[PDB]
Amino acid sequence: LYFQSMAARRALHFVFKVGNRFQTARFYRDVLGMKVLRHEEFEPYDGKWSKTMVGFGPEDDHFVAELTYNYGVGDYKLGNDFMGITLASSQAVSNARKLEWPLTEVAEGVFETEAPGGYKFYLQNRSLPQSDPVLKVTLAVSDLQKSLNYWCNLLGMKIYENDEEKQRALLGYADNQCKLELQGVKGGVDHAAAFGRIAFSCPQKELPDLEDLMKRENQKILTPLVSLDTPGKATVQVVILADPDGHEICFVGDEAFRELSKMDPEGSNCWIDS
Repeated sequence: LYFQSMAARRALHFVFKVGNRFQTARFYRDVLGMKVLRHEEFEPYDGKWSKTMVGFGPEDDHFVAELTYNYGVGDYKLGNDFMGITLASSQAVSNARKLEWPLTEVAEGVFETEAPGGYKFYLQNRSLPQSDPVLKVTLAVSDLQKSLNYWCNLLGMKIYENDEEKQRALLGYADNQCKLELQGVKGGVDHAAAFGRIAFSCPQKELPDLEDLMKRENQKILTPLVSLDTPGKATVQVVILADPDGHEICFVGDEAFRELSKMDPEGSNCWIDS
């Protein structure tokens, strides 16, 4: 009935598959200027793995990167599904130049770089005091109208920009949150092996409403309501969806997620090269 219309929605993070942890530490810490917020070790990949949340500040008020490492997996073929994270940091641009991390000005004051694995980061050469540098995540879509119907009419995001000519829309749950940019492409959306997942929270009571809505609307549920455990921390509940182009989406219950996502004060000891 009302899942599409509730106010309490928050963009959390994007999940990246990491093959090369040492170069990844160099990129996120020394180029971007991000820090480790929390790091956890867990005992289509079956073995040991680790999750490192990295960003510009606590997950309560920042959009962060979830870095996933599967022990024994050194490479993930990157498709054309993820088109970049855009952040405002002249310092990151300065860091790249000082470290000779390759970068290219691709639009006025916007410098394109790649994280290890090939994931695009667009660094706007400016500083925004008080606020999260992370501005948007861009994903490729095959049919923008279909994607808008799903992200706006079902998931309830609002439209900030809609450029019909360029087949590009900018969506968000609030003015102060990271935005999701949908960019129409020709040739199909290929997720290959490095595909990620974008996560949002909502009150836990609404998770079954989300599932009901997606069933009613004949949309894909990858994982029905399930509880996930993290050693020594709070158990959370998630529903995992796929959007019309197969992009993975996690909705997590916000109250438990806030307990889980407390920022660790000793995070920096957790970089692999520390």
